[PDB]
Amino acid sequence: TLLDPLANALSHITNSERVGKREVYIKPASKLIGEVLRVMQKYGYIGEFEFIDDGRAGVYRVQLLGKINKAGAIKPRFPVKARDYERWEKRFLPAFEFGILIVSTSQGVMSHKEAREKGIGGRLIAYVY
Amino acid sequence: PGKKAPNGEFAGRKLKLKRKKFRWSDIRYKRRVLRLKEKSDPLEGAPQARGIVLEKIAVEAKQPNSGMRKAVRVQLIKNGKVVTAFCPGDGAIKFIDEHDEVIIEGIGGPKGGSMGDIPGIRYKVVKVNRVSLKELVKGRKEKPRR
Amino acid sequence: GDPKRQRKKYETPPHPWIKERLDRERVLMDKYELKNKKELWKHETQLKNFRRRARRLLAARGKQAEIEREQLLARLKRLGLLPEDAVLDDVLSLTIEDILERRLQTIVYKKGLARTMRQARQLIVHGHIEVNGQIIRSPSYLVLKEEEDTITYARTSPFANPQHPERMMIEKA
Amino acid sequence: ARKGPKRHLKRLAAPTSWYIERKAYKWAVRPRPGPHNMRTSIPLLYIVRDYLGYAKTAREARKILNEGKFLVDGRVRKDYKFPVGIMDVVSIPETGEHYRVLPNRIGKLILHPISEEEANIKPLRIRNKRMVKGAKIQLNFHDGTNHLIPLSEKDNYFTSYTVLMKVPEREILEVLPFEKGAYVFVTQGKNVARKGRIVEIKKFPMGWPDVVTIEDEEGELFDTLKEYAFVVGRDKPRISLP
Amino acid sequence: ARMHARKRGKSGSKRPPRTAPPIWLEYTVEDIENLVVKLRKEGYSTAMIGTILRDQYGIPTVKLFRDPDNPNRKLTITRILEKHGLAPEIPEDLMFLIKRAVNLRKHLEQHPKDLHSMRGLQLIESKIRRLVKYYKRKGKLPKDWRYDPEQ
Amino acid sequence: MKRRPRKWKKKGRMRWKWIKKRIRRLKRQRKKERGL
Amino acid sequence: RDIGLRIQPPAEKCDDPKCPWHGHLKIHGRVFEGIVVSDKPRKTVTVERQYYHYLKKYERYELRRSRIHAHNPPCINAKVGDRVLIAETRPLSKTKHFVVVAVLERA
Amino acid sequence: AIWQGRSLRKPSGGRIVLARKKRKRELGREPSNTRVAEQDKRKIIRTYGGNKKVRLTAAAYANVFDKSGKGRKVRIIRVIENPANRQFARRNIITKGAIIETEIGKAKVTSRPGQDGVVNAILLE
RNA sequence: GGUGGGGUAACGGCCCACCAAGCCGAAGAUCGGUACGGGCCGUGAGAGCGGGAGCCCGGAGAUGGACACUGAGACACGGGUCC
RNA sequence: GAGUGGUGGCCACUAUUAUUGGGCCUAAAGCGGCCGUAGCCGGGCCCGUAAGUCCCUGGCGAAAUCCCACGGCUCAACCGUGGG
RNA sequence: GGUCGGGUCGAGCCUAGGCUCCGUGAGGGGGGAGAAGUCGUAACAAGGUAGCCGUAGGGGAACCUACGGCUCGAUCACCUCCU
Ligand SMILES: [Mg+2]
Ligand SMILES: [Mg+2]
Ligand SMILES: [Mg+2]
Ligand SMILES: [Mg+2]
Ligand SMILES: [Mg+2]
Ligand SMILES: [Mg+2]
Ligand SMILES: [Mg+2]
Ligand SMILES: [Mg+2]
Ligand SMILES: [Mg+2]
Ligand SMILES: [Mg+2]
Ligand SMILES: [Mg+2]
Ligand SMILES: [Mg+2]
Ligand SMILES: [Mg+2]
Ligand SMILES: [Mg+2]
Ligand SMILES: [Mg+2]
Ligand SMILES: [Mg+2]
Ligand SMILES: [Mg+2]
Ligand SMILES: [Mg+2]
Ligand SMILES: [Mg+2]
Ligand SMILES: [Mg+2]
Ligand SMILES: [Mg+2]
Ligand SMILES: [Mg+2]
Ligand SMILES: [Zn+2]
Repeated sequence: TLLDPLANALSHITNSERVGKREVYIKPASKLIGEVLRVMQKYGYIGEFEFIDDGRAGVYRVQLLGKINKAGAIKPRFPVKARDYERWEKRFLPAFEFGILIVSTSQGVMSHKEAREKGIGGRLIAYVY
Repeated sequence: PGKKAPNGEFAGRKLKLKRKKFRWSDIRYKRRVLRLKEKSDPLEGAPQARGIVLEKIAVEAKQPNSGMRKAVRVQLIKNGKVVTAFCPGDGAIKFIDEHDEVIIEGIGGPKGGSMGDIPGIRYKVVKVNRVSLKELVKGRKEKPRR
Repeated sequence: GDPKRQRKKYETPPHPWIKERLDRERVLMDKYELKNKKELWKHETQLKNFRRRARRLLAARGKQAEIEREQLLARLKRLGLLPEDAVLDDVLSLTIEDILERRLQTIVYKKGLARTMRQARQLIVHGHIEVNGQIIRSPSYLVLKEEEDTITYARTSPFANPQHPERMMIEKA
Repeated sequence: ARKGPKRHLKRLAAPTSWYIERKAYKWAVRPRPGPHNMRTSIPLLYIVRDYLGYAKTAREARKILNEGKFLVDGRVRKDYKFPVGIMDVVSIPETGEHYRVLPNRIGKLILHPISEEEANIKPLRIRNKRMVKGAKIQLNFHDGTNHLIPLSEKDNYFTSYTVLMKVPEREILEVLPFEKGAYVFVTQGKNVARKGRIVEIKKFPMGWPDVVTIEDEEGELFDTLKEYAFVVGRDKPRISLP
Repeated sequence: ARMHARKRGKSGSKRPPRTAPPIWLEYTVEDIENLVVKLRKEGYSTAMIGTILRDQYGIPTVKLFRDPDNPNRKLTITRILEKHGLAPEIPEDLMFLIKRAVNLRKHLEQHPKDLHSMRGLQLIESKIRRLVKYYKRKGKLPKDWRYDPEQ
Repeated sequence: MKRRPRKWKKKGRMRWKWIKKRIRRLKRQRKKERGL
Repeated sequence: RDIGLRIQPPAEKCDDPKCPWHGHLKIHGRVFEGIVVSDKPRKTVTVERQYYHYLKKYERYELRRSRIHAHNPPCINAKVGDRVLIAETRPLSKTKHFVVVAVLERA
Repeated sequence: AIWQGRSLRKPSGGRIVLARKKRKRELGREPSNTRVAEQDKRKIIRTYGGNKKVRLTAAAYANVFDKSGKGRKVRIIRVIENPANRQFARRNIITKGAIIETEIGKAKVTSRPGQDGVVNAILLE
């Protein structure tokens, strides 16, 4: 059965970009998927996106631009401290400032660069580069 | 086969038990922890041992080699067990006599065992009546008491 | 547990017989007249340790990291291996030849107190060289920049006489 | 100790507040029981031999002590094992010098020079207080000593107050209360040897100790345990401190 | 997929997303409650009442009106029946499954060698026990309630 | 017995079915003598 | 009355000398919260508390449980299934070193 | 002889293997079975740290107290009952909690005669 | 586990008298194997894997098994008793 | 190179124990098939709590041992004073 | 300090019962190397009766036969189903 809406969305996006699709539909929507999409848009990995209302949990329509090498969820959602980001960067990223780790903090969802500037930790939930 | 399991955040106990269970399939780990080598070693964990020669023999080399390898039967002082030991060198068997005492050590093959074209022999002679056998075979020294 | 054991200050090669490394090290040994491989290896290790400290300090941040960062630079310029306006990245361009040029044997030969490297080694070992008023008999001693120019013949040495036969032959070069 | 009290002390296991070379010898002086505790004092031999340098060996340090040349809180001390601790006064009259024993910024004991006049007074923090036979009050101080007061005075003394005492006569001359606006000097912990004024006091249930907030001169606020805060003045220090 | 047979059938209803009742529907809430009560008194299941209301009276589901009592929720057939005291004592799906199991057990008393049908009884009783666990968790069944075929 | 399908291959060995029969014949003799 | 806990006293009184509210028993040390899982012995209960332990090599957690035997005063009379607060005390039997001081949520 | 150190059993029921000899500071002593007699008899025990205990072995008198705070020294007739042990009353053994009969009536003992050396009782109405 | 005592420097099934049926266990009881614990030490890019004689802190023992006297402190390696 | 060889042990080599990070059609390896208990893993929205989790600050985790700068033995090994 | 009575604790010793371990041991049984003393030719090509799995019976020995199964089976003719 379905266990993880966010993992399905990111695997779907990475499959679609590899064959040159220009847009995708993320079928079970949720607020967390929306926050992740906002962060992805801020750094230029996707274009415009919009919420579409069924009678169900909603749908997201997303525009792709061919700027994603890879994107995926992080399971389990490891806790991380405010001065410990480097080893996770070496685990998931290809060079010292290449890409973003997406972090859930008690101040919201944000990239690991913004959280490191604020001086806070949180829970890792995704990577994109 | 699906995804490797368990991956969950709160599944530490099962993951640890899985790793412990399949570690017993590694023969290196099992032999060390159960101390199997110690249970059957005639040298009792030592790097060298002393014994008394009971007779001289010769062992045929394995195919497709040909030749006779000279060895001795040795009774160890510490526990009385009898083992076969090789005598390295050209003409080395002539420096050995019955009732002489020797010092033996491992022959140096794979897995701490035998080597070359003589399986079945695990040891080699290093000293004879407390004189280095290598010297005797070369010269430079004489075997005492005739 | 176990009490402390004193450990070697140099590292050995991972494989004893590699042709290219053997050729390179033979050239260095001939040029600087070192006595054995371990001596050379000692200096190599010193260099490695410097680089390992720079690699760790580049990827660090905080308050103790800065103090360590400036201490590394200060020590390197005190030994004379970097100029006064160098930065941390310059640590990564140091070569083994930079360190060997700081040996007291090399510096005694460079200043013109001996005619050959071998003669400089014998002068050091026999006690004919003073460094800032002190006699030192170790040819591998690394000379600080602040004392480099106060390096002369010992005031009690036979060579501290411009009419000595062996000194005139040294001066003829 | 399999069967009895320990009487020896290895150098490597000596207290961390002493200035002592820990690898030069095998043994250190095991201090005698006395006024302070082990963490806040040091044997007198290390003051005579190691700190001041008036003697080179233990044998001639003992001859100096036996002739009566050193005074601690106004009294002659001859025992080379005698513990000398926080806020004591060390006096040498044949040379005319006086010191107060105080902890460092790193927690180590040092000697602070003082005037001859200030050497007559010792501040004592009130550690405990009790009723005693005849219905009188006994005050128990931080250095282990005791004093008696009549029942009519019971409202002028409470725990954590400081009393300035004239030594060696042991006569009270001033009581300094523990309250907001008082001047304090920290004696233990991470913020040791810092000083300032009291801002707030906090308490907790089930016997956890109480904590104080202190403002320093440059205007910074820091916390410490209440029992680590030693009152030394009203709004200015009454003793000389570094 | 199907709980036991692992098939992946997809047939079902496709409800459009809407908030209000359509303009062409003239019935009010009171008429709808009266119709629901009348049909229940005629002896129909809750699923059957909705089928009749859709097919014959042109009423797409009663879950298009707000509850006149509680504005926090919409109307359902079971809620309407509860408001009048005609709601089922046992949940209907459990009741239908139990009824299927009783008929099958007397068939098996006369056909002891019909093993393929016996596995069907085993699967049905697995479904019944799943449902009783859920309903006891929610409080719709008493804590002492037990399922016993000999009853 | 446990399954070892590699033993059924014929290169350099006799047929496993008859090896199995021989093993079972040997095990019967041991069990009879264990009863006496 | 207060015993340093900061919690309301029980409804009625008792005569147990081992009661911290109405007798001579003193409490000092740790205070734990838990669930009763047994009440068969006279004036004794078993209290269980759950916690997570971190496994460094596997960077994951496992669940562990701590079981403690505590004295049950008659004025409180805790039963199986409810949440209790317990406080450390001087040895009372071979296995009993705590006392129940309050029921937080009756089962 | 009499050891008061630790149980040789775990609460699970498993056995414990001792890892050291018995220490002197862990030992007990024989109980004092304080009897009723015509004359008194007590002894003095040197205890840990060089302290003392007064152990009463035979008692002839008691100090009897009322609810008003007045005490009287009277002689003991016998032990009527003792809930500590089922046969102490037959043997006239006195402990804390025993019921004794005196010339002024029954009383309940409030002292520990094996530890304190005297018999103190409260008069029962 | 409870109630009433004894004993101890002191709390305690530490030991007794009386009343109950409790207590531990597949999240591994019980039993068996091996072993003094820690600070630390060897190795490896790290994650890890292996060891824990020598120095410091804690524990235990004085041919094996039992038991006492003196003393603030011992059931005492250069003190006492039995086998 | 005043050392250099032999024998035995542990780590590495080894992603031949695999959390990071391995395999199971034909090479070692998916229970003959299925139902289900504990455990692990679990769909969307709103309100509350604050156990997990993150940040700040009090009290602790002896010394020796480890890293850095400076100083004392000719330099070093070693030893001291400060920072970690 | 000797002698006697009573209570209680107790290493050791004796007898019997049950398990456990090391040392020899007549006789019996397969396993591994050696190199050939011997009888046959079962597997590899359609290996000259395709091979193999499960169960059962028979035979100097590899093996043979019966029922159900697999292709990890060659050749020719015909038929069926696809691209
Ligand atoms: Mg050790
Ligand atoms: Mg001793
Ligand atoms: Mg307290
Ligand atoms: Mg008592
Ligand atoms: Mg041992
Ligand atoms: Mg260990
Ligand atoms: Mg030793
Ligand atoms: Mg001996
Ligand atoms: Mg593999
Ligand atoms: Mg296979
Ligand atoms: Mg299968
Ligand atoms: Mg299932
Ligand atoms: Mg969810
Ligand atoms: Mg918290
Ligand atoms: Mg430390
Ligand atoms: Mg110097
Ligand atoms: Mg230096
Ligand atoms: Mg040092
Ligand atoms: Mg054939
Ligand atoms: Mg044929
Ligand atoms: Mg054939
Ligand atoms: Mg036949
Ligand atoms: Zn109560």
